Amino acid sequence: MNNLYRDLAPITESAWAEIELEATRTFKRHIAGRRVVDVSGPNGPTTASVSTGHLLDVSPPGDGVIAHLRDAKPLVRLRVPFTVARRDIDDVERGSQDSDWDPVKDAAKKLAFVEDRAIFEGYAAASIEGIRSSSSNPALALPDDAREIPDVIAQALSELRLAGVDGPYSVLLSAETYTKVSETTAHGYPIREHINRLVDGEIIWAPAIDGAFVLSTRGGDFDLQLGTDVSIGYLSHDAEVVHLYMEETMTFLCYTAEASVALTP
Amino acid sequence: MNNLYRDLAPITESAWAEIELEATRTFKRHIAGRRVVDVSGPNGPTTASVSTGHLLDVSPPGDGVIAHLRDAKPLVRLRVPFTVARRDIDDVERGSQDSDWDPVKDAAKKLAFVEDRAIFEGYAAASIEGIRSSSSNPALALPDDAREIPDVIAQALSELRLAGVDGPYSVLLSAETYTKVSETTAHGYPIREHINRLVDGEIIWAPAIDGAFVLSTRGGDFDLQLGTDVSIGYLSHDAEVVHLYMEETMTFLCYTAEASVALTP
Amino acid sequence: MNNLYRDLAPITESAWAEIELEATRTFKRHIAGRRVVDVSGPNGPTTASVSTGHLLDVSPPGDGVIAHLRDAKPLVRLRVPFTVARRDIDDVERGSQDSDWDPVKDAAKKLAFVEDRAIFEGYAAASIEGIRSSSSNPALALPDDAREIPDVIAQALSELRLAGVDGPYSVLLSAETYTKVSETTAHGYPIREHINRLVDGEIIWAPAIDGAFVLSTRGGDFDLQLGTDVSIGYLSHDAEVVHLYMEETMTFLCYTAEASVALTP
Repeated sequence: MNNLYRDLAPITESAWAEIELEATRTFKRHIAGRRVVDVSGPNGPTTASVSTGHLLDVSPPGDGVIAHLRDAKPLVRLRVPFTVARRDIDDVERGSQDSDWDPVKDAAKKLAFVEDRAIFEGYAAASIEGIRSSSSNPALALPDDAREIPDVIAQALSELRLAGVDGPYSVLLSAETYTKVSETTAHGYPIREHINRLVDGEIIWAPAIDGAFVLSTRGGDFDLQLGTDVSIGYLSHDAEVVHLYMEETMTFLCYTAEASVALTP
Repeated sequence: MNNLYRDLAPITESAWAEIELEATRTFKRHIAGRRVVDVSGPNGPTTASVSTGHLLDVSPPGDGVIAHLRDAKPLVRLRVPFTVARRDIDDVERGSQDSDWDPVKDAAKKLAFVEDRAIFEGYAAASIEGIRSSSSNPALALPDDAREIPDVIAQALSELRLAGVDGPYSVLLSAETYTKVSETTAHGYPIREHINRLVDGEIIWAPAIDGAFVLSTRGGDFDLQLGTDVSIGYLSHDAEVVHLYMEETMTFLCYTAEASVALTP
Repeated sequence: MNNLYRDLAPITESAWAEIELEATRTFKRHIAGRRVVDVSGPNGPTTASVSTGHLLDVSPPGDGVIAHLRDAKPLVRLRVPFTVARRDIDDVERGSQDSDWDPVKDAAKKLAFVEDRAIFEGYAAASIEGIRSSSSNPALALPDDAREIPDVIAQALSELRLAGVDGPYSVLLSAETYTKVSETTAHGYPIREHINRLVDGEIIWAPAIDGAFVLSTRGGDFDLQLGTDVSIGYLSHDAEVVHLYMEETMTFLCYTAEASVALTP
């Protein structure tokens, strides 16, 4: 067995397939960075860092020797534990289709929100400078009224033009911002369609971020480095409950500082 | 061309072959750790760290998330610059066999001394805990008189026996210690032969270390991790001088704390 | 699964291979009886006794009936439990090479010491008369000074000669005795080499015994009877710790009383 001690869990083959179905569906729904950034695939469990290629000065070990330390970005393992009732597990082989997997969906949404808030807003303890702090383009303010929002998106696309970046321009919208531009209409159309008629890329529902992000998907600018992808592992169980977790080992690197514009809420 | 800009050097093909011959011969003469430790081969120029497999605690990015940072040992690049007269370079194609390569030999000896002092005595700025500080066995004192030296080697082999480590036992001797046991005789034999009749391994001339080291060569205890091996690169040149360097990118990891005994001078 | 409930342990395939590697290496280092005695191989888990071939008198079940009870030596199961941290188990699949297996090494050393103290010093509760009490040759005293030790080994070999036993003579040395004859020298050689030049067999490091043993390895004199060999089994686990054990089911029989000389410390 591997570090996910899944053979030790009192979960059947069918109940495992239903848990991982709810996990993959909820994670894919709530993730937004993986649709725009480059994803360096799962390198394995023995991957601990990403080489940045840079040299760091260190004090020399002796005289006449020049010493440089190789810079690397360490990967962070993000674990979201969740609790699953054993009665819902046992009901699956009896043919139930309404087994309670809301804690699986809450943990998949939490792991998706943590990964996207690390890519876009930064995780400083894991040395992840997000897209917002790496952005050399000036930050726009999202207006309060939704009609003025496609204006400020057009100002965000003028800054990508002034920076010299081509590629399909995609827009990442926060949840409270996406609701604002979907529930408000103009000329028989929601405001979100007005932003669709400004960019050649996709309008992304990004429920973890704050504000908005306009960025380029030409490639080579933003790198999500996965050591291991999203896995479900087992912790412990009593008679009523199996304790599980959602894991992910990742780091995020921004290479191009001018390929994005961040917008404040 | 690569980062060793050797095509830009005013050094001929024959003079390059004579420089690298003096570099490899002097480095192999003065290195001692590579004869006892395990050498993980040159992984390439893009290798910046070695995964230790451990997890480090970090502050969580949010609530209900457990975050762990992957531990890694960064590699250190050690560069020893050296100066070669251009007249010695030009003499090689004229058929000279006494071209002055003493600065090549001084730089190869300096890079060998830095690597061995990192493996055995530690390089703290590059987070290299050496064999001496990693050793859980108690440190012996080397006596002043050379006749009492094979006694204290036998006490160092009693501690490897008490630790439960098998394998051929090799002895690493410092330069001022190796001279002491070679220039002194007993019963028609040098003291170094008395230490040969105590261990099943090799007596190693280790001119960079202090004191002595008795350790096991069973394997899996000491790991020298090379990113790139010993290379000669070019820096600059005037009319009289080519400026070169000896490079090495390495780190050293000690896995087994009880597989060695350090002896103080 | 078998009585070693190893599928129930939260130990990965790689961490199991590292535990059993440390167990076999430490056990082979610290065992000494198996190198000199005859080892009747693992007969299986259903083996409970060894037939001695003798008859015991019992009271008859009736008149005109002679009853004899078949003598047998019962096998003893020796279990050494040990505790392994789960963080060291999880680090193995992340590629760690310094996982803490000192409790595996302490339990392997304890099981090796118990088996050798049963073979040589006897385990009376399991009806194992050891080699020392089975020896019909008179017991020598090991001297305090190490120079007089190869003299008393030569007196121990005169008693094997007086008993009529041939075969390679091997010497088993206690740990505090082996240290005494290795750390002391004579004529440019340790005292242990002086004992090598007295016997045609091997000098055995026997860290479990007291004193010394000189015996014959002609075969057919000393029988270690294994029901099952050294196995690692699983007991229980919490979140931090897996509880394991080292097991062995054995008995030891001495057939020839005159094929050994015991020496007191």
